[PDB]
Amino acid sequence: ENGIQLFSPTANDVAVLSGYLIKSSLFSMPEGERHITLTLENDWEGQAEHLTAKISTGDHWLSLSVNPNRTNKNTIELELSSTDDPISPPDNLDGMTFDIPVLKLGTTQKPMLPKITGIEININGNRSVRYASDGGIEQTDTTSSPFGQSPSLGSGFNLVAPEWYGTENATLTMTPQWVGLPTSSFSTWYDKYNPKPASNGVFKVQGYLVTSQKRDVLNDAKSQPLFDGTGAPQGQSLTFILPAMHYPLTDSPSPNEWPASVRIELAEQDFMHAQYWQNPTDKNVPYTPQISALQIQFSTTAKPEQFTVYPLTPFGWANTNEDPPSFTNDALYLGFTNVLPGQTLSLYWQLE
Amino acid sequence: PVLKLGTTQKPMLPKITGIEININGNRSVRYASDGGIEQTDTTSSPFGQSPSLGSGFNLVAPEWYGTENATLTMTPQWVGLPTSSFSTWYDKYNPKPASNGVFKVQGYLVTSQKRDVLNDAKSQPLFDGTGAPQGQSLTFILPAMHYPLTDSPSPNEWPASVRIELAEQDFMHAQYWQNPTDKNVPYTPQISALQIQFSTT
Repeated sequence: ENGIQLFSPTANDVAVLSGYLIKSSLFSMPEGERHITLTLENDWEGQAEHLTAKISTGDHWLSLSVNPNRTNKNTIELELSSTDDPISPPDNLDGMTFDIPVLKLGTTQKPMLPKITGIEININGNRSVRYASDGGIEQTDTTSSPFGQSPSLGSGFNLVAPEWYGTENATLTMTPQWVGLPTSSFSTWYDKYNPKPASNGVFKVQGYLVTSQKRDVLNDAKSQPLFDGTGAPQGQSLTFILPAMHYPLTDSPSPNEWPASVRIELAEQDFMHAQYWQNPTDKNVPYTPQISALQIQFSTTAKPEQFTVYPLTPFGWANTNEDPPSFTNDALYLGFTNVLPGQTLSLYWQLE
Repeated sequence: PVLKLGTTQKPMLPKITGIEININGNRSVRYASDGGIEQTDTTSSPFGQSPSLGSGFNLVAPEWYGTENATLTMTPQWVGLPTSSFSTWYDKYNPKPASNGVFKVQGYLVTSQKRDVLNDAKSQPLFDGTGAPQGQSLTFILPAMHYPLTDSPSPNEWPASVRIELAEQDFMHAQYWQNPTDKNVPYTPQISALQIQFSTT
């Protein structure tokens, strides 16, 4: 009611942030520990603590813990914990409304950041993975038998996740927590079976991309060993590379109903359940694969057409490939709502 | 919640500097084995009907979340134990399990990211005594558990859970099935109730 002195300090003096607004569809990131790596065009030397990175989640600005190491001098690493709110496209978040989430990154009183040119995505966590074997649908966080109680060649399970849809040339990593493994080598355990399975690792798996039209072979038809080691078998991770997966998202819990899914199958040698039933004497009980949990890690790289960068201005963002206006003088802004172009703006100032 | 404490017409209380918390009772503990979810106040088989190495169950409780360096105590009420030592009962099994207590357990903190080993990877004996086996309590120390609270009955869906697993020696169900003669039926761990006690500072 008393008015305000022009260009005078107030209680809400917000420092001007200079940076970029990144708009990408790969920032869905439902839950888990989330890592985002940004590749800048030029080597940038600056303080890590001076940065300010926030992600849009509905109507909230969630902060990101910047990596203080700042190694390689050319990338920025942002982390999100599993406790954090799931990331959602912004909706009336300080004015902007976008169909996919945005990343706001900028700094102040220091050399500016170069334009962002590459985005890398890494997630670990199985809490949003649809997993189901031939027997049915089982939770990846509970006990399950991935290959059934009597596995044979071609038996296996299927997986799908909303994050994988829309990506290309991605990487998927799986680590199963085995339970009830023999205390000795499988060759020692399967001593009397013919042929005797020496050199633990003969159990191989294959990855398939299953659609309603056809099946495709992943990892160039190579097979990976489930177990390794000369002594007792040791569980090891499994890695697959997915092709361009551009399919609509569904909500069916079973991955089979999805238009595309990832299927893992036994490849070379069975655990000899048929042999044991053939001659059930002088042999140990054949090992039935049992899993208590299955850890899932996902990684992908953003293509140039999957993200957009906007330069930052004190009250908005400029268009792409446009240099933001430079600050040389103090500026005052006025806004009018219900006026039309070509009309006359008539104002009265009361000043001293 | 707040605590109101005071007195009158007497010397005043000094300022409170430390709080210790102790609860006993399993009526608010989510307990589930590999087979499924069972009530801790009813009959259950903690390690299933055919236990092996690594088999076990999981537990969680809202009181444990938000604490740090806490203490958890469990006392299972065993049923159908042999009237003699397990060495006597498992006389013909090779190797013969002398010195009852070879059945050991391990505690894990299970999250969606990884598993962590509790009690510095030590193992505790389920039973003790030279005669008939005697049930004994099990103690674990938990790390800083700062996770949000959920409502799912199954402890697996929770962000963090406490998992107990068999460590050293099985009850020899595989040996019995391989040569089922001149041997007694192997003991299947059965529990009528499981008492739970919690402590923290």
